[PDB]
Amino acid sequence: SLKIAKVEALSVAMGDPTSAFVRITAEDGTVGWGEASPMLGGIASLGVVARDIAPFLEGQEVLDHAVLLDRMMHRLVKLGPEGIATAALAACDIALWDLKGKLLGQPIYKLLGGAWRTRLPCYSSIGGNAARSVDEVVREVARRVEAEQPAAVKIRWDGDRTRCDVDIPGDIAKARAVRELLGPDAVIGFDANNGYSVGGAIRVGRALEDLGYSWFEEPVQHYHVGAMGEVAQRLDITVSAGEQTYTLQALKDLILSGVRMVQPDIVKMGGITGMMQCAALAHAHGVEFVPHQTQPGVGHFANIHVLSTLMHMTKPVELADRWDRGRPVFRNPAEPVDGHFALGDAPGLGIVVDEDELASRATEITVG
Amino acid sequence: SLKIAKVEALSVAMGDMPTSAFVRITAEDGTVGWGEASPMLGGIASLGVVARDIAPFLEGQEVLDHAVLLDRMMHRLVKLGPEGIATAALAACDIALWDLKGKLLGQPIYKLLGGAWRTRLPCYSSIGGNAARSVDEVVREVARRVEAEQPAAVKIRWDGDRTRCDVDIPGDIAKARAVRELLGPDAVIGFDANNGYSVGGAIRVGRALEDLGYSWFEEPVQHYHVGAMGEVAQRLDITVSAGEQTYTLQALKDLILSGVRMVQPDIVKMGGITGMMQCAALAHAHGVEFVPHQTQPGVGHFANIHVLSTLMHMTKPVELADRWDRGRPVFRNPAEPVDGHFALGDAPGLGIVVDEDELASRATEITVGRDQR
Amino acid sequence: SLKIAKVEALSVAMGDPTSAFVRITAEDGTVGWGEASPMLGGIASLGVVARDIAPFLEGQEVLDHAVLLDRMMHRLVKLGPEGIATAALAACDIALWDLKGKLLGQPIYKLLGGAWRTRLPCYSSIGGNAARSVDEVVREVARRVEAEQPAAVKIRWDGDRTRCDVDIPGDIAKARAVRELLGPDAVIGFDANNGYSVGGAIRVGRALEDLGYSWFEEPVQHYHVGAMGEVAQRLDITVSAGEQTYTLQALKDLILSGVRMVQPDIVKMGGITGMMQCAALAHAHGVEFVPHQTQPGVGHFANIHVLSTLMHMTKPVELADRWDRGRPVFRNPAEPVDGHFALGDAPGLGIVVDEDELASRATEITVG
Amino acid sequence: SLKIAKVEALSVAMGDMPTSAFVRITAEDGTVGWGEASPMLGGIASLGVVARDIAPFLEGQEVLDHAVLLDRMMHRLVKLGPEGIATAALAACDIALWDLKGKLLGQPIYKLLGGAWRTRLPCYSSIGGNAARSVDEVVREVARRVEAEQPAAVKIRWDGDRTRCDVDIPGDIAKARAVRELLGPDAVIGFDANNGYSVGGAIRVGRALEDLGYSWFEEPVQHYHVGAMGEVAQRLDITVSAGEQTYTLQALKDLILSGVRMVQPDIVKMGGITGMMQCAALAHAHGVEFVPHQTQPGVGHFANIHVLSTLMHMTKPVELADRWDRGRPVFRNPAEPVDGHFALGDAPGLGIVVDEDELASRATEITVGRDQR
Ligand SMILES: [Cl-]
Ligand SMILES: [Cl-]
Ligand SMILES: [Cl-]
Ligand SMILES: [Cl-]
Ligand SMILES: [Cl-]
Ligand SMILES: [Cl-]
Ligand SMILES: [Cl-]
Ligand SMILES: [Cl-]
Ligand SMILES: [Cl-]
Ligand SMILES: [Cl-]
Ligand SMILES: [Mg+2]
Ligand SMILES: [Mg+2]
Repeated sequence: SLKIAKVEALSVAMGDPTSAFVRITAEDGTVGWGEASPMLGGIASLGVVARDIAPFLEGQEVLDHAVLLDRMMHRLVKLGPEGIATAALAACDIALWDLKGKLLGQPIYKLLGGAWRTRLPCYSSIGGNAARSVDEVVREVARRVEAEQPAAVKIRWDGDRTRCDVDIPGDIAKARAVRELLGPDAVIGFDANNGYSVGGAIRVGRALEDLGYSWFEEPVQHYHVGAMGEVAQRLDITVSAGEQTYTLQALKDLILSGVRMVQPDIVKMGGITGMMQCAALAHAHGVEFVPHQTQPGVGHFANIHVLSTLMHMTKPVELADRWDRGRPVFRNPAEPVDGHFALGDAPGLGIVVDEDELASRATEITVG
Repeated sequence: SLKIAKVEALSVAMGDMPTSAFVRITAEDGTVGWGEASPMLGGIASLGVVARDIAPFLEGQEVLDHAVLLDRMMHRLVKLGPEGIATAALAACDIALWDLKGKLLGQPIYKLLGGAWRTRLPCYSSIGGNAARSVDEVVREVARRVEAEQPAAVKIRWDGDRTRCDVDIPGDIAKARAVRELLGPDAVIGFDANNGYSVGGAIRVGRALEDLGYSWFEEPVQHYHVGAMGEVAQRLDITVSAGEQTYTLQALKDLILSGVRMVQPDIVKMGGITGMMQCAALAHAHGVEFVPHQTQPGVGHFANIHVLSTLMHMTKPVELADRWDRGRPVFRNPAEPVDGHFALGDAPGLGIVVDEDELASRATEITVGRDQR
Repeated sequence: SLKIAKVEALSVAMGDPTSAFVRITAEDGTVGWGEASPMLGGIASLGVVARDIAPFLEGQEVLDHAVLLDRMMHRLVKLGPEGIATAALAACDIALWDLKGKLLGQPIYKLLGGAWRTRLPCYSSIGGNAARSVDEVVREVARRVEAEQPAAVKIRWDGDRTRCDVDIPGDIAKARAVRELLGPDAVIGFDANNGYSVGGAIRVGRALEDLGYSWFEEPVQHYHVGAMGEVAQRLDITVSAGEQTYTLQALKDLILSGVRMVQPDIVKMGGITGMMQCAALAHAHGVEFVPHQTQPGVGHFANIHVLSTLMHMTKPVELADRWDRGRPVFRNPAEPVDGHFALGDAPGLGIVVDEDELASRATEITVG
Repeated sequence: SLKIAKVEALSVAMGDMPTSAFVRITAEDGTVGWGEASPMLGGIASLGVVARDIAPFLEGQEVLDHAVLLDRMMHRLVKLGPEGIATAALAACDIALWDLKGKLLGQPIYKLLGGAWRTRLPCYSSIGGNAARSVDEVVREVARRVEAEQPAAVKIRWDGDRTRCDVDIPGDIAKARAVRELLGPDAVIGFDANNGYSVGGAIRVGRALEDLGYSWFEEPVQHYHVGAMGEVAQRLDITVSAGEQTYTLQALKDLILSGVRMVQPDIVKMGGITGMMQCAALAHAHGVEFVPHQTQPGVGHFANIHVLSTLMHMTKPVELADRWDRGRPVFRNPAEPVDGHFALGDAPGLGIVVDEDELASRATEITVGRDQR
């Protein structure tokens, strides 16, 4: 059966920022695309693909993705494997799923057992609010809501994680102004990006409850798993975490700590195969499954195939800043219509890459 | 794409326990998938749920949509328990849809599940009915099965009356001792109490099994006492296992949280292939062993080995239970170990081969409002 | 002493919906009536009675109900036994108690040690509110309150359990409108029928607390026992569950999880014998005992005999939708007067079946 | 005061495992500090993170500001995990800055850390690769290392394939037994499973090791199962240890809370000198033993012994792992026990002596965008 011929790690300049892609070519010339979270460009993950994963995958069977990549996980375990190595593995998983869908003539979600929905609501995820004035926060939220007509809005802080409890009153004032803009009905989330102490998180949480916010993402430093779950159990507003959780077992620990809404990211860990396992874990424990996803191309497509299979979808699909950067490398990147993403039925992921644009923007990451 | 044309629920006389419960799903192109429900009291109630509740919903739907279709059905059927009867009905349909899917896509199920770590799977001889036997009878039957099967491990099961408790602890220990003496000091041996002990009785037997070097201790207390099951697991050194009478992913989670570190749900009792893969993921998330219960020689065995071929950290062998000969004549290639292993082939779907005419002669269709045959 | 001659499993068309009854005839021609929860008609439970239970009971002594049926439970354990098998057993238990009361010339509650009350307050249990507009919810509650003069009102959602957190603001608006209708004093319960995530349940719970609601039934999926009890401990409003709990041990687990008001159903599990054990368990743990019961005939009578024996009755007896369907099969089905049920002293259950109506509406479920 | 001029990331061919990962930091006055990253798959990814991410930030900054500089970098690098690759990169830079600091201030690192309890540190012979050996081969290699090193303790490590589980428990116990027989009843012996067992398998091996009087039992289950690791630690009597695959102070806290009472983080995998001192404090706060993992004969060894010289309640010896001979010729004074001890000298900084020309001939610089050599 179908063998892997070539595995390429590609650093790609996006928009008119760099992303990190894996292109896997089968012996029949078919191609699958994967993506690794582009943290500091994703260069370290791309190096791990090129040096450590690619030589093993070449000549192996496309359909054996789970055995191949779980063997690789164990080979790479002493690289963490959190972060760099899990993202490298996730990218390879997504690419092998893309190839698999093409080989079998099916969209990935059909191979995953079917979709509950092929029109998926979005939420506008608006970052960089720590640095903005109140008027600037309101201006940007208004702009994106007008353009995207989302089912929900999330305002994210993206502050400096060496600092803590920097401007709680200002943060609350911004949350209040956003509530006044969007009206009493609006579904609004607040993402602290790890900005608070336990006590600071409680204080902000109570203010967000007074403002009717729906969820409160990453209130404390992600490394404090006990504190994350404690804050989750102490508050009424739904506390969420998981975007910086990179293994199934650490996700289990996060749930056991008290967190009831988890948000692992398909290009940071797991890929399609791992994210389905994470969904199963969440269903076993009665926790909401609301993936983190900020990339407009390959990662977005992997995310929506997985989310189309989720029975109890409780929050919309993330649409983060500067999603326009999906063009021109991709012909059909994330682009909401009537506040939804329309998942199609092309084989594999169904993402379409512009060959000439990619070539002009791509740097291959090779062994030394 | 490929639509479901017909769903049949079949009660089938097997071999020379005497009847099994199968689901045959026929697609619009005439291809057929086979599933199996645990044949508890014949599996007749499960077959009735298939015929009345599930079949009318699946007919006309897409084969590939199995997860959405069957999770929708689970929610329609939730007030039937759904533990036991309904989960086995759902499991049978899942297995049949996977068989159809493999045939549609031209791949064995393990390839579709992401690859096999192994296609030769070690077996263990699972030998039941020891409560009723004398010591010499236990030894004789174990020796017989071991000679025939060359297994990687042996499990002796009690299958006593569950209205009784702590019936004959000294005799049970004597049987365990005699089996150790037969098999030698190296042999991997498990003991399945089939829910026969109190917590105190279970501790007492557990310590005796530890002295005899037994490897695992299955279902020591009544399955309904989940707290007690996990307590006994944490109090003993020998690995306590349970899960064969656990029917949902959430109840499996509860069993793990109680303290159980080896879980044994059954692919024809709950979940089917799709659900068993989820259970495997849950076990991996929690660091517990995954050692499915499986006692049927045909469809259920094949589903079980496709799933187990995908398990990275396989720690115990595949179950081979009593009277596996009954796989024939309904099936042409039922479970039959070679050099102590099951050889998993590469035929599309399950790869199980049914003798159509034998099946026809032995099958009673369970229909809306009756039995036919 | 008195032997069982015949056990019949009967599917019966009700009103001018199908129910599931067990008729047991003793050797002297006396008859006892039982009922199994009519889930999808209760046909599977009726089949279990006919195939698995009836042949064992025939020729056995009526008075040996507990030994006979606990032996049957163990014979049937691998059928779950949750749901189908426990309902089949419950129906047989109720029928044997009816026969026992007739044989001994006593109403069942006297055999159970006496009644604290023979006039039992009701609550109007009004379902199908997920699908209604606010005005339709208010209209139906008003209609039933006018007719039934209940001691309390419960509004139930009965939504699609494949969906989650569908319309929290609308749900709260309906709860608010019902509070405004019934006034500040009114005792009102809200039954989510498993419609929320943990976080959604907390959000609705706080709104119900603001509206002075008395209890909050089945907020999360019943399978998430840990989450059910967590929600119960996190909120102030009394969270209740148990209607989808089918064994004494699983009821123990539900209590240990944190639930302080339990609602097992006499025709879903246990029958009279099992429900008395459940009441004992609740008393041991200091939890309220408020049975789920939605059937107007046999199940209602079994329920009120048991509830007449409950010392610390804290909530009224459930009176669910379309209770008029008790006629014409029964001559004296559930029918409140001055907001109460009047329990009489006829031997056994005291339910009166119209022979000709039953015969015209009954289909016997037989072995194949 | 003294500014950092240059940060170099070097992949170095060692001895005759074959390559190591070093960081050389040069101050504006020409003084040099040496650090090391755990050379997992050569440490190349860590070296790339040093070259691309850390080096440009450190160049021009004050040597003495190491903690603020590297904690700022940890936060810049947090989305790289930072477990494993990034923490080892940070550890290497910390060690190099401490070496520079000691040279600047004219003091050995242990003096700067508040004094040494001891400058002669007992060693233990850490002997790997026993999964693959026969019993006689295990005995032969242990006898060889013991004759050469005269250690205060011996640890036998398995280093098996982590995709496999409970592979050969009887054989493992036989090897442990043979080693006890070789070394005598008094000998302090540890057993390192390298993550080879299930919870049940770990309990079974643990009891056998207790019967053989073993002193500690390292990494019995997969490291990712933190709950299971601590559970096994609390269930057994033999001291269960872990931490070598734990990379943050908070994850070390979680490992302790799970039940582990002997922790073994590695100075070149995480923290460096600064972080290892914090880990020691955490262990002291919780009453757990602190017994670092360390397998490198040069820079990492020297960092390790400076820190361990400061540990009041030292309970186990310093690790001396396989092929320590590979310290030469790159280093002039790599780890080499004398009368079963390591002699810590008083040279400023680490006190490690590098052969410049050997280093040059064996070093490939890892730079932004490539390998050079
Ligand atoms: Cl597939
Ligand atoms: Cl914490
Ligand atoms: Cl996180
Ligand atoms: Cl229990
Ligand atoms: Cl079980
Ligand atoms: Cl739960
Ligand atoms: Cl319930
Ligand atoms: Cl100092
Ligand atoms: Cl764990
Ligand atoms: Cl570790
Ligand atoms: Mg952790
Ligand atoms: Mg349970």
